[PDB]
Amino acid sequence: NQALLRILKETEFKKIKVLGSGAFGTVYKGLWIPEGEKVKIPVAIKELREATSPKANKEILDEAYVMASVDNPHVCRLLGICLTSTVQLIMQLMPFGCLLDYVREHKDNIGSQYLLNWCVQIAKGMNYLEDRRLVHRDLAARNVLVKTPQHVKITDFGLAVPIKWMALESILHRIYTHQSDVWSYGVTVWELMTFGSKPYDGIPASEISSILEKGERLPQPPICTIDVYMIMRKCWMIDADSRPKFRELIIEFSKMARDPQRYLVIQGDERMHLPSPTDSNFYRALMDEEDM
Ligand SMILES: CN1CCC(c2ccc(-c3ccc4ncn([C@@H](C(=O)Nc5nccs5)c5ccccc5)c(=O)c4c3F)cc2)CC1
Ligand SMILES: Nc1ncnc2c1ncn2[C@@H]1O[C@H](COP(=O)(O)OP(=O)(O)NP(=O)(O)O)[C@@H](O)[C@H]1O
Ligand SMILES: [Mg+2]
Repeated sequence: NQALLRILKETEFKKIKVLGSGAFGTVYKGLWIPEGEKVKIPVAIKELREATSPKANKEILDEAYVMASVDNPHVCRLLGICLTSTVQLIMQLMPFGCLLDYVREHKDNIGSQYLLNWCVQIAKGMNYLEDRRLVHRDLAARNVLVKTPQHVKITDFGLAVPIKWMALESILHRIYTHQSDVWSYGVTVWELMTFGSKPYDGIPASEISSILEKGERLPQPPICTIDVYMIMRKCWMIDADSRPKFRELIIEFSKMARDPQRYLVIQGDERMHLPSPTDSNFYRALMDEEDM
């Protein structure tokens, strides 16, 4: 259990390049230098923005042991931690980056088979987190990492502000449940189907709470048939108990992924690279050897 989180010494890893930043910290590409070795192993390091006292460090550690204990092909795992004045967290480095950047940079080359499978895989990861009594609380395309173009994994979940991803009851009452996570999942699917559009673009965050109670929702993505948009809309129902369950969303997107051209309308979809077996084996042997 506690063997799943490696406590690292400052002297055995090095930050080498900034990857990006978010609400809680800054992510670096870094290098692990095993003691007694000459090799340098790439890692991703998140340094927390606010220095902490050893008293808050107990809380951070308590949670780190949980994030190091997840084991599902579609959920990322915490690997290590270094408790400096500002805490540094270590996980596997995903050279392809997050799914949001991936769909933005490939807006004109992503076919429906990929999009629907990503939706399946994200739902699978969220379903595993629910089975483990874990609520994500910040699900968005930016917190889905691309291991290979064929394999995405959820990151940066937790235990107990992105207003535009949050369920209405989260905005108003600080209520976060698995059903509010289903709301955020709906927005994430919308980001993918719009190839990374900003949700409610230009609407001030102060006024999102109002327009949701008045019944507006994110618009139907241009490539979406009504069958797909109906799923997104059910995720944004005000009564949290009416939203689909992750178990149901897996089944639904798996059905659609068996005939992706019936449910997503993409120009050039017939010419788009579909995940070939030869390409799948190659990718897995170089970057992705886990069971899946
Ligand atoms: C009340 N006060 C104010 C601030 C409080 C606070 C409490 C807890 C934590 C905390 C603890 C453990 C964590 N464990 C992992 N992670 C993810 C992660 O490291 N991401 C990465 N990206 C790249 C490299 S590492 C991650 C990675 C993989 C799967 C899930 C989650 C965390 O963010 C994480 C975490 F923020 C931070 C701050 C403490 C005191
Ligand atoms: N393990 C990783 N490998 C590669 N890139 C990563 C990894 N983890 C995070 N990133 C990237 O690091 C950048 C910042 O991530 P992070 O600091 O978690 O913020 P965010 O998730 O983008 N925003 P926020 O939700 O507010 O925290 C993004 O470009 C991520 O895609
Ligand atoms: Mg993140």
